[PDB]
Amino acid sequence: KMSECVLGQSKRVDFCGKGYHLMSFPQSAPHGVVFLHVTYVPAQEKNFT
Amino acid sequence: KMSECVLGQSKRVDFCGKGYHLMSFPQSAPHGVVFLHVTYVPAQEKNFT
Ligand SMILES: *[C@@H]1O[C@H](CO)[C@@H](O[C@@H]2O[C@H](CO)[C@@H](O)[C@H](O)[C@H]2NC(C)=O)[C@H](O)[C@H]1NC(C)=O
Ligand SMILES: *[C@@H]1O[C@H](CO)[C@@H](O[C@@H]2O[C@H](CO)[C@@H](O)[C@H](O)[C@H]2NC(C)=O)[C@H](O)[C@H]1NC(C)=O
Repeated sequence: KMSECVLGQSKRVDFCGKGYHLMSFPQSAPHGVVFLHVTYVPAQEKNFT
Repeated sequence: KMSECVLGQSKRVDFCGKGYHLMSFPQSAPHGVVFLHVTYVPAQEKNFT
């Protein structure tokens, strides 16, 4: 995830958060790592022919 | 990796070597496999407005 979510933009569904992946920022934790996933989510659909 | 690095071109970051993946060639090793990763690396940048 560090390489594919933070050092690039992924197309893998659900791999880098929910929505269309834009970017990620790492944060450190005591024995691990926390990823902040930024995604694009569409809203307010309308009907068309 | 045999499927995704050798039988195709991957966009996965750092999965098929360092740089932009072009192609890979397998070699047999005793009890293992060796991947020769061919990558594209840019060089000699200039700055512009
Ligand atoms: C697009 O049109 C359809 C109907 O063709 C709308 O469907 C409605 O759906 C609600 C539930 O969400 C039902 O209670 C209504 O009875 C439906 N209407 C009809 C006329 O069947 C749908 O809501 C429309 N989509 C948008 C985004 O407005
Ligand atoms: C593009 O311009 C930037 C400055 O805007 C260059 O960075 C400077 O590089 C010199 C030489 O290494 C350093 O002494 C300066 O401290 C740098 N400035 C800053 C603000 O970091 C950069 O090297 C230029 N790129 C190229 C290819 O020439």
